[PDB]
Amino acid sequence: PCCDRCECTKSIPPQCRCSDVRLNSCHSACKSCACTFSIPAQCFCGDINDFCYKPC
Amino acid sequence: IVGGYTCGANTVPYQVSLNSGYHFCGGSLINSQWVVSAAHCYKSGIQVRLGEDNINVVEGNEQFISASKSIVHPSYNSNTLNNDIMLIKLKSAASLNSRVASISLPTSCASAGTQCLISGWGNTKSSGTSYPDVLKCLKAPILSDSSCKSAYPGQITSNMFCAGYLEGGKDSCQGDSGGPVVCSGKLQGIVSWGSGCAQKNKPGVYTKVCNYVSWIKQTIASN
Ligand SMILES: [Ca+2]
Repeated sequence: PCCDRCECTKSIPPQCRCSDVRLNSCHSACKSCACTFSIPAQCFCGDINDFCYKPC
Repeated sequence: IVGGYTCGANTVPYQVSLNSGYHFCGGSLINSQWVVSAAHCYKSGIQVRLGEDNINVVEGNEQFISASKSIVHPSYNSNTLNNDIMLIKLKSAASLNSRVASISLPTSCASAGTQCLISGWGNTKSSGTSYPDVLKCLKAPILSDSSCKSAYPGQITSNMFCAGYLEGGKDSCQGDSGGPVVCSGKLQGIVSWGSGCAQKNKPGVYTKVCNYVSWIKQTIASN
């Protein structure tokens, strides 16, 4: 899985999210891929982690 | 703080360390019993450490006071980090002196170009990790919302601003969250989030304190 736009809070632990919006899918490691109900769907991963995935 | 400088002991007397097991966020003392920090810095067991410089050595000017009340902004949204502000009431009032002092709340908002002082014990490396013993400081300007929104499309609300340097190299970083952005002696920002630290084109994002002054005052008055 990869993420191009990763942002984190500046706390310890960091709380990071991938803000990538992708058509129809999120990255392969995403546990909560939130999509619009459009055609095509725009989706982004809601997961909060203490890391960023590598760039795509 | 990446690309900053050693402040000097107790030269930022309103800076506090929030400690719950370890230092995990900063905060700003706004009167003897209240600290402003980020909502995302809420954690169990917070001890507020005032008068710190070297957070790993008792130097003799510290006051360690347990947090007694957390008041996270009622509109804080962890999904967006909008309204990323929290008040912490100290269990007992801090003793205010040269080395422990409050910072004034703003009467008006700062805007692009305002020069500020950002401080904290956060990571000093943009790549990798190095955690300082002593407090670090960074002079940084507030940036145009155009630059801020361009850097973070769809994420910058009216309660945030960016500050720092688009060229990279100077920024707040992990461990700085909740800490102060002080501009002309007023607390205008709270370290909140960003894409990494000190990366080119990715300035730090900060909670816009001036939007919360009424809520802060009402909250302190009622709690
Ligand atoms: Ca100390």
